[PDB]
Amino acid sequence: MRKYNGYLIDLDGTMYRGTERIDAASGFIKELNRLHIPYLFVTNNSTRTPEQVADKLVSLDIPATPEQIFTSSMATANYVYDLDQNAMIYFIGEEGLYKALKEKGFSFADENADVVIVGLDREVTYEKLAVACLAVRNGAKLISTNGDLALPTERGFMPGNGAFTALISHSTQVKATFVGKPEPIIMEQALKVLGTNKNETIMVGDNYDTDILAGIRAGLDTLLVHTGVTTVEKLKEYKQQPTYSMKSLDDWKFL
Amino acid sequence: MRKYNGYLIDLDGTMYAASGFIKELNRLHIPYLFVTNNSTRTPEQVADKLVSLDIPATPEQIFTSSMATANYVYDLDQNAMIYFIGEEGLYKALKEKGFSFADENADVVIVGLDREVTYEKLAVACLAVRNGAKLISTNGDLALPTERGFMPGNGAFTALISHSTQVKATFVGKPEPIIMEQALKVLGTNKNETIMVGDNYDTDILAGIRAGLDTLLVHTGVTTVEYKQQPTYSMKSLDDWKFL
Repeated sequence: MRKYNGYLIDLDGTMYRGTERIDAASGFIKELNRLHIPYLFVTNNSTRTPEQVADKLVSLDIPATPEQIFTSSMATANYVYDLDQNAMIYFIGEEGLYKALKEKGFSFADENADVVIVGLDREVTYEKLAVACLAVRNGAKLISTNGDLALPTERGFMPGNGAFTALISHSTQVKATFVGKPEPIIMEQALKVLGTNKNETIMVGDNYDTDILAGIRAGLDTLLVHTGVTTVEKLKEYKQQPTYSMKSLDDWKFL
Repeated sequence: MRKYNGYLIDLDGTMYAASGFIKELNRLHIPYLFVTNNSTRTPEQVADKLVSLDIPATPEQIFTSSMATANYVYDLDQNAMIYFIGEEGLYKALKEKGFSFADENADVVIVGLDREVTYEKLAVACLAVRNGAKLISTNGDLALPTERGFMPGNGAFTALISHSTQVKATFVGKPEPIIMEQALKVLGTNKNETIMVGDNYDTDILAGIRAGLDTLLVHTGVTTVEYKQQPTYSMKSLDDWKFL
């Protein structure tokens, strides 16, 4: 008789920035656990495995198993698998994306691939990018895990997944299908794993333009936390708003 | 009293009737200069390839996007510390022009084709641009026709950097007038008596149009018989040119 019986919890934005937010997240998640409400954590990150992320969350007293971590790379592998499990895959990416594809038992190919998946590869080369262009020109579907153009690091803003997709898309004149937030495909793929009904599931996060917009577009109700007067006013001027805006996870009642 | 007393000539699918046309330019004593968006080869290498095809060319008759880019950057700042992505042709053009090189702290980032480019080389470019470096690209060609098919060209890599940093590049090569204005100076003829000859509307013809030069499109390369402004002349073969 709860309105919401499944929760999709964003891992990105500024959700866990600082001790107060970490503690609020710990409390919130522990309560979902006590109430036996199913949840999944959702992220665009492609530099950490589900095991690594779960291990980090548990270290922060936030209950999570690797099976509760759902990445855009997993979403992309799963989305492609359900459309064609016999597609030959060429991908650009790192271990998280390779693991996600391994899990689906794909065959892999280079210039004659059926599907080209572009993820972040911090060891990409001209040849890796060329093979993607040649396979697209041979008719492969072009799929991108994420659309980020730059990535914040300790050195500064480094090239992101989206910048490599743009290279391939410009060179081949073929548009990519993007999976990760703020696109909705990652959220439908998360709902598959969570198992709850769209109208009984809520996405919780604290970034609108990248993260919560994905839930809105996917048809899910959304809770945007860490809001303030100016941000609530700003969203009122946009086409779409979160279902609920609050200051803190501590304010949420389990409706 | 010829209408055209100087010729700018493409190599990106126009020279490789070409031998006959060039020879006639020599027999008629008419000055010419080959203008190429190639950023990887030296003029000696390009001239040798022409000579091997029985097309009269000296290295001094080759004007590449690397040469033009080095000249352009020298005009911006003779003492610029340069980070570049590229191969032999671009490196040699920049070194001959007297530049020193740098990485993240560079004053100017130049993007030329590098068929062994890596993430790190791209990242250094983005970091320097975000530090305030001017972003310059040798040429905007998005693909590169090869035996394997259409490989990514320099414009595709420039787009990557421009998208990541949110900074628009200044492009030197065709269809930009920068390479053309320099070529016109190297050739030493008046713009009113100079014609640009090429195969690709989107590079050669538009470069001529934007530079204020008459143009001859010969349908031996990219653009077929089948745009908002026509070339001054269009023909199937250089054999049809009447040396106006």
